[PDB]
Amino acid sequence: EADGSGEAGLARVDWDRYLTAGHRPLPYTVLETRASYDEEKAPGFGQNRM
Amino acid sequence: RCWLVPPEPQVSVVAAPPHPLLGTALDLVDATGQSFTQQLTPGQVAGVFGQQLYGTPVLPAGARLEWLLAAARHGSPDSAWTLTGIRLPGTVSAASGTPVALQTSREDSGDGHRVRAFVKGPGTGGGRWAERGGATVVPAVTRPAPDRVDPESLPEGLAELDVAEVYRRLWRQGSDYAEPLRVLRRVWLGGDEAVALVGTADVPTGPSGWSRWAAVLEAAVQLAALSGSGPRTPVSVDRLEVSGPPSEVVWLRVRHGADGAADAVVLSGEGVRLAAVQGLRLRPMAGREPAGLAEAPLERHEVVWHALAEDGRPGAIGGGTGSWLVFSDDPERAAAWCDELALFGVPAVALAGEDAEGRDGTETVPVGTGDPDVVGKTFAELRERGVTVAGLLVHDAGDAREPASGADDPLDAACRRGGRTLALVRGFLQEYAEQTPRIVLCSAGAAAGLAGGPPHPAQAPLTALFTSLVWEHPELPCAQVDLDPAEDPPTVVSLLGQVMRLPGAGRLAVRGGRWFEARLERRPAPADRGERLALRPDATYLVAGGDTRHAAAALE
Amino acid sequence: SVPGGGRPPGQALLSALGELHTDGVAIDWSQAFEGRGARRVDLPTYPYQKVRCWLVPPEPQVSVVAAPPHPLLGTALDLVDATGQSFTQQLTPGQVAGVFG
Amino acid sequence: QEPIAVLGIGCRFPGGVRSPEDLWDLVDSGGDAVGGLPAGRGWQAGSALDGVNAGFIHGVEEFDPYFFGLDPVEAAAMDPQQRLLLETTWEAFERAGIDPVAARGSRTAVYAGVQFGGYPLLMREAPPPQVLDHLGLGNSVGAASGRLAYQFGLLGGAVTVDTQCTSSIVALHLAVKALRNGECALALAGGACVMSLPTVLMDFHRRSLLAPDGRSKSFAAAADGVSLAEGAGMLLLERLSDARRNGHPVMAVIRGTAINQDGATNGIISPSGRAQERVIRAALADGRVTADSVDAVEGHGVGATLGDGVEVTSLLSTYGQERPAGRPLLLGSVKSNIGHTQTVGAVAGIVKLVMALRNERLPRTVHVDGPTPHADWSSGTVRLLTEPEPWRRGERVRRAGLTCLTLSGTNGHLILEEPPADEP
Amino acid sequence: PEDLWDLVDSGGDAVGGLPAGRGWQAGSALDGVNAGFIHGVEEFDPYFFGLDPVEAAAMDPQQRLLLETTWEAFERAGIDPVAARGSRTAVYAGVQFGGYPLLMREAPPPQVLDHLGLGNSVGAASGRLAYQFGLLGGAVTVDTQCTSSIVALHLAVKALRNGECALALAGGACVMSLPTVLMDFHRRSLLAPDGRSKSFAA
Amino acid sequence: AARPANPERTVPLVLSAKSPTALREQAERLRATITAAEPVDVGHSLHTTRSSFRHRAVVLGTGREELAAGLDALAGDRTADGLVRGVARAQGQTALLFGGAGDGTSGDRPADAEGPRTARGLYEAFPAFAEALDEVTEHLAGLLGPEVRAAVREPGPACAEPTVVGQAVAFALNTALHRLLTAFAVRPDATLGHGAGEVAAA
Repeated sequence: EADGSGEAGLARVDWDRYLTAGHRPLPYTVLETRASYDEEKAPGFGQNRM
Repeated sequence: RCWLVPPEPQVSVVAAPPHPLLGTALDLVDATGQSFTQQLTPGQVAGVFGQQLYGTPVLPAGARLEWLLAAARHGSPDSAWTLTGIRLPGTVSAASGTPVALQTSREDSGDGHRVRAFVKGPGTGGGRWAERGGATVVPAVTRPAPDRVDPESLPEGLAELDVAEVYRRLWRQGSDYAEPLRVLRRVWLGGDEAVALVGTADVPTGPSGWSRWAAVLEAAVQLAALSGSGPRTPVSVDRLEVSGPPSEVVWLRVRHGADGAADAVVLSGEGVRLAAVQGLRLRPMAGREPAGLAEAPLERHEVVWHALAEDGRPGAIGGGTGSWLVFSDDPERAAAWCDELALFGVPAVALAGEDAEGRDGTETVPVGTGDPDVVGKTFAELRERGVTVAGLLVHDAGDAREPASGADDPLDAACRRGGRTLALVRGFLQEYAEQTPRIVLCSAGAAAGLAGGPPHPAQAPLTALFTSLVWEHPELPCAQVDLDPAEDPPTVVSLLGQVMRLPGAGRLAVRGGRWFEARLERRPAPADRGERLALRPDATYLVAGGDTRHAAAALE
Repeated sequence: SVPGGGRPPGQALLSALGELHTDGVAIDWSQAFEGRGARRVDLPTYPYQKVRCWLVPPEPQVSVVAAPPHPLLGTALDLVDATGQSFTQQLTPGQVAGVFG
Repeated sequence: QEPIAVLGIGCRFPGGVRSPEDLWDLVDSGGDAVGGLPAGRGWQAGSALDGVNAGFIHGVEEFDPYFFGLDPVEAAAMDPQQRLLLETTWEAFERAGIDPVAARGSRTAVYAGVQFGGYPLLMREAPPPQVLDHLGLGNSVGAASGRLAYQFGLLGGAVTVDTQCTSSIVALHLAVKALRNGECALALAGGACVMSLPTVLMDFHRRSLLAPDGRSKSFAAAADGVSLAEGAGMLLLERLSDARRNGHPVMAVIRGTAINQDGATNGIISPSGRAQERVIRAALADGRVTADSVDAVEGHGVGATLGDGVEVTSLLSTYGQERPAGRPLLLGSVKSNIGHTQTVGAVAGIVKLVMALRNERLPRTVHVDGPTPHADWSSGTVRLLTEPEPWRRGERVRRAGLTCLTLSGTNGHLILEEPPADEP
Repeated sequence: PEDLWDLVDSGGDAVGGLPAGRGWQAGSALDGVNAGFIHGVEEFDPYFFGLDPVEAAAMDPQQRLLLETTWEAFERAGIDPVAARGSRTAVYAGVQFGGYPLLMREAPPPQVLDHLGLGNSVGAASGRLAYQFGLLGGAVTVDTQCTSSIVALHLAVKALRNGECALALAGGACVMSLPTVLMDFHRRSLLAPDGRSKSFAA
Repeated sequence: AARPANPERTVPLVLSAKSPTALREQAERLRATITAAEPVDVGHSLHTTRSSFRHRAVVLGTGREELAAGLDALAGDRTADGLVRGVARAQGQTALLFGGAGDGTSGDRPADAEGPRTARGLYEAFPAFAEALDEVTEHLAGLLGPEVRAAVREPGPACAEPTVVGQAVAFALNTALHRLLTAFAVRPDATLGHGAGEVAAA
């Protein structure tokens, strides 16, 4: 930890409780992954026939 | 015939499954009391243990109460049951992915019909089997019950609640429930009693038969827990009485009429009596410890600055629907950014603190006079002119106050900025917050770990003021953009572009050309390094500034 | 800006196209390779970013006896309140003729 | 374009059918074979199969080890599917008129459709060591094509094929191509499907895919679901020119074949429809036949509510544009009488058409209460055979097609013709 | 191919120890057995092929290796897999039933149980390749034990000569998800005690 | 091959991946090949033997040492000259802006000669431009006489000035660049022409 460590800590924390505790109506990009993006998926192998 | 297996008998019994908490009945030859055993594998445990406390799976209190009733009735045709003296010590839990062994026994006391039922939970290594409940059983209840009570008479004195807020109140008490135990459908509560509607309470083996009582009794615990505050869990019941399997709909009444205890009754869709409970106590286990129970390991948590190399292109400012206010330590910088925004048709207004001269036609604000009233009385005047605001830019000069004043003190350099910027941020929001404006706190040399030299300690009040907004005025978008303290600042359209791509809030930095974003991320923390460590013996140590409780452990 | 850029004149157009190709346009690079002596050569294949996918959790690294139970004595029970130890076993019909010799 | 001759068919099918003549009586009488779960198999299935009905072979648990030179322990260790192939193959030779001893040392090829039957999983205890030695080869999918070649002393290539329900038409296609390439003198082609375990019934019942009465109501407006069944069958094939040189009897002539995949894209284009329209065109072109000359098609017709409509549409997109005046395409499916029959779904259809050509009549499709509304019958160029119709030898060569489909995406088609039938 | 050439030309052997990380429960029954295993066959990248990680758990390791090895065979053939879609390419895969569902020590979760069928049926392997790569030619699976690869090539060569297809993709897979093939050859003493096939040696 | 000699013209090297990490590992793999094979053969291969995924990068350079320095910059994830990065979105949405000659007289006029003096260099770099520029210049020479060939060969401040020579050269160079971009498979969904350039936009 000689350099590049920054604001750094050691604790038992559950961050998914932390952002859902109190209330919060919009994202906060320090705790949460920034955004979704445009892509699509196949219907599955057999499933379109059944 | 040529087959691996000989033919099965042409007639056989229906072979209905054993109740999942009590399992196979053992057949010891000489034994007086009957006993039963079950193993739950890592795939079964999370199915029966449908409640979580602080993330760890736990056996619901209604399921412990039904486990004792299922163990009580085992060999008997009787449809009416009385359980008394019920005690339920501790929390039954299993760390995710771990086996559980369960055991139970019936001892006939010889006191007429009186049977004692016990329930026991697992141990390994230095651990051994431990008690997790007990009750006394009598059959043949042999007393009448009331005539039909109208369910539509029950809610008339009481306020209705949203079932979404009922389960949110429970989440703020450490408790979450899987779908088979989310059985409430309407709730009414007020003063010292409550009533509710319970659906088909269909636990595993419970879409028909007696097992449905596990969820109907758990609904009584959810309701009894709803009236108090702080974490609490059932410890005792002094009577439970049940007649028959419970109907597809039932009505619950729960009352807090005693000295710190609850009583309850259950009625059918017809208004007929099904069950009653007396002396349901949660209070002797109010405030039991979460720190010995939570699933999370000890870890190292660090803020990492990641490059926005993917997709870091500024985009467009959302039109001139409201002005941008620019406030700066330097009137020339405030003017330069207002002139830059004007070229794009985004309307802008320049402001300065009144210890700076009005050199270039800015508005001037009494900032430094640390009262939100005089700064508010300034920002209010622009609303009386008819100014609408889309957002505010706040800009800070960095270390330049040191050579400009000719004296050094970093604690004074911090404390001078805090009060000035608090007066600005409050004095703005008190006049415009209904418009949902955007705030940008553009520090310089505040962000650690990145290039641009060591961060200036005097900038720390800006990061504190940013993070204080995010949890206190959550309707407002805001962002911190920490500039390099030595390079020329980027074009103001580059700031507002990469800022307006944030919904909600975030921390950003610029060093050379690149944009960076702060994320908080986690890695394992080997405490066994300290178990291997020895402090060097030929030395003094100082432990400083603590209270007694920390000092004793530090010295230990 | 398409014709305008850095000192080597071709890098202006290739950088302006490279940004459009990056942003989404299906640009055909073949004009940059025309007339030049271009051959095909072999290359590395795609680097997959793998994770575990299996129906069963990985085996515990603990040594144990392969089949310890004695045929007649069987498995020891752990009834908590018991005054003395007990053991029980089932023999299935193929095992019965194996033990009863 | 050498025509390939069916010299003999052996089969085992639901409802005690042991020959082509037994199948003919069951279809010409308009019966159905679907019934209750098999007694005397070792099944410990609970309430999960209550009300399930399917086309079982009664007595599949019984065999005659000494006739085939096996010890009874080896005969007990074998997958039931290998035992039905071995019994059905000897019956195929006996109808073809070949002495099975005179077939030894021959360049006969074997192409078998078989899928892993699960048979060793019936065991509760670990088996005795004398069974444990024999279990390996006796339950392997590849060994199923090898035991036939060992028992009859055949020297040609031996292959086991799996493509779900199309396994018999794929096996038959590779045999037709092996004979046309001159790889072999005769080719033996077919398959087996026997449910030693209940798991396929449960996996379809858990999803409510099975029809509630267990009937495949082929092309009918009711179209409740699918219907599973057992079966085995073998066809013996030779080049028509070599069959005429030797004087072996020809039952029907296979004229051309094709297999294709329905691929993958948006279902809006009907990928499964487009694939069938190409597989029919390919099968006609391989045999050098023309789409006006086919009289009837033995369709896949499983009874899936949207699945039958795509087939009928593909036939209207293909045969239904080129009919002679007053000669509409006759359509039906044997899968209405005996259920689906899984890997042998193509053999069941060939037995029906061979018997139809012999008796000069086409059988009625059972349970056709009314044509499905998911296709436009208004051209009149295709019609379901709701009553039997005569099909006499004459100036127009009698030809018929077969279609077989499956959910892995394989589709296929065959064209069949009359024997040349010169006067004695 | 270059790794195989480096191994073969450097004169190495690749037989080794029984794989950990697979869920095996084998006791002394394989003590001292040596054989050649694919390490990391329990690892895969579901997102590249468009699979949810629940289907990647249900799939037979043999179907996973063919689907990875097919993309690799196309990339070295110099044919873009996006240019292969809609082609008359045939698929001929040598595969055998791998036993994989029989590792489960406890009943499956309710989602994975509805994927297991087409995840493990042998005839699904040819169809799944034709689905992923959009290939319209025939798709068959063959079993003839050890010679399944020459049977696949023979049928593919004869298909290309007859004009059935424009390309053919031919090969196989073999992954020992269960110990039982090692155990039975060890019980019958068919295995070499050092695990080496000394191909024509005294 | 009788393979020709050339000067060190720039090579565009394209990489793509389905997530950010796979791009950086692909740059680590490629560094050994570009430092051994010739760069024009490596670049020509990646344009045709690999698919176009959602995450993309372009590396530009005149020779092996520069291309290796750019690929190392991608591998460490640090910005450098001649490297471009991004995430593609499938929508077309492209338009093209065209200008007349004379607006360059408003200010910084020498830069609107230096742009054309830079653009003249494209006549040696790209074959489609030289054909399109001749095919327009030899056509304008019929209306205006011989000077248009000399002017196109020496695009001075006339290209920035309201003049017949200036307007002829501006129409020539814009027509030639349009035929260049439409040879690189860009296809404009709209065009907009400022002032006297409207004929070129049309």
